[PDB]
Amino acid sequence: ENIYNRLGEDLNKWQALLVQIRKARGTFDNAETKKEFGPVVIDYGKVQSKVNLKYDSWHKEVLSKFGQMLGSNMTEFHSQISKSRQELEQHSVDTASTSDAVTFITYVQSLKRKIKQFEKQVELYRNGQRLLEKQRFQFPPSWLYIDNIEGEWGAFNDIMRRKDSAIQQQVANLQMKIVQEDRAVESRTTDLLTDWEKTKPVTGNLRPEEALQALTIYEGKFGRLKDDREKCAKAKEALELT
Amino acid sequence: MCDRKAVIKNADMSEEMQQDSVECATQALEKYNIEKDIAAHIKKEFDKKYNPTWHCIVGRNFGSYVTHETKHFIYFYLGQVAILLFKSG
Amino acid sequence: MCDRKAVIKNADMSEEMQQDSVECATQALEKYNIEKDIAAHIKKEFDKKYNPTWHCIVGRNFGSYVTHETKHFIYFYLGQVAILLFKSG
Repeated sequence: ENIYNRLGEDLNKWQALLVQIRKARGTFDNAETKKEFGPVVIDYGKVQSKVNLKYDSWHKEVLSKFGQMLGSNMTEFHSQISKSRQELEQHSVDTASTSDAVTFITYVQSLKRKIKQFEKQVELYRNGQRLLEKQRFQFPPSWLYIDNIEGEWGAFNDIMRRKDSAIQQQVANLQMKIVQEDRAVESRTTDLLTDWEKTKPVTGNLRPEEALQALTIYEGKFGRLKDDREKCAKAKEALELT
Repeated sequence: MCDRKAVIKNADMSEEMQQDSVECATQALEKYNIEKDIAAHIKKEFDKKYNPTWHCIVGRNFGSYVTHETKHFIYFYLGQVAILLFKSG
Repeated sequence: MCDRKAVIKNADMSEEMQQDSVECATQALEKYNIEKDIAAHIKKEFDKKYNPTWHCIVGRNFGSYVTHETKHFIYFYLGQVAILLFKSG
């Protein structure tokens, strides 16, 4: 508990621990059992074997911890592949719900870094798990083996970059769609400006309640126009190519 | 029982179906001595189990490159036997 | 050109594409030294010519039991190298 708390969560540090304990055991290696000094004889081998077994048990139990976060990276793998299948099948150049599309498009860029992140984790992992077999692990089927998953991650990355990039390039149609959409938004904005100038009920002769209802209708359609303008602007900045 | 560790080598499938593969292939290797027969038993069992269609190879020296259905592929080792099982069809 | 006389063990497909498989496998063997690469090359070539989804197996010792669509199956030997090419997808 003490050493684990001091280490905390650090995989590379953990690999350093393992190489350190391995080299410590190796340096401990000896054959003599009794260092006689002068006429004085001392047992040396009994405690030698005992502490060697202590090292072995300690090193083994230390190894035992890592499998759990290995399961973590496993779940990361799974969550990636099972869901990325659906997500690649999802979007298309058409489907003027492009906003959501470009939303996910922005999403996938946000993922790219994490990809590299996960990738290097896998690299660290693919090193530590190697120790696992030369530390003689009983890899229980329970967990995926090598590319058992891996291969699947490589497949994942390649499939993402094959099609997502392409569909990102075919966006000029979406670009001009956004262009005409915002143009219609500006036209409706000018129309609503003119309607507001016409509709000014500022005169006191009008009944407060009826003109209130008319202003409520105006405000409903005005909030609708505001929603249109803000959604067009946010789609523009999310797509950010236009 | 001869404890032949099953090295689920490469895979696009769930963990339960891979362990079912390991168990079924261990059973086949205990039951038959012919690689063609091992592959036949494994393929027939999985055809009965997860609905067609699979392709299974059992052997010592073979290299492969195919297309399978997603979540429906495994390749592993039992003892000195490499076993590939992928679904495409 | 090393006359590795192709001996055909099984075939459910036309003589023209039989010869096509023999020629493509000979080209792959002359070009590649890894069985997996030979299988990938033959699979890719047959994906290009006779359309996916093909599946190719190259090896010296393997047992196979697969389902294939009609008119798209071959299993033959070039020297000691057995090659099983069948369509499934």
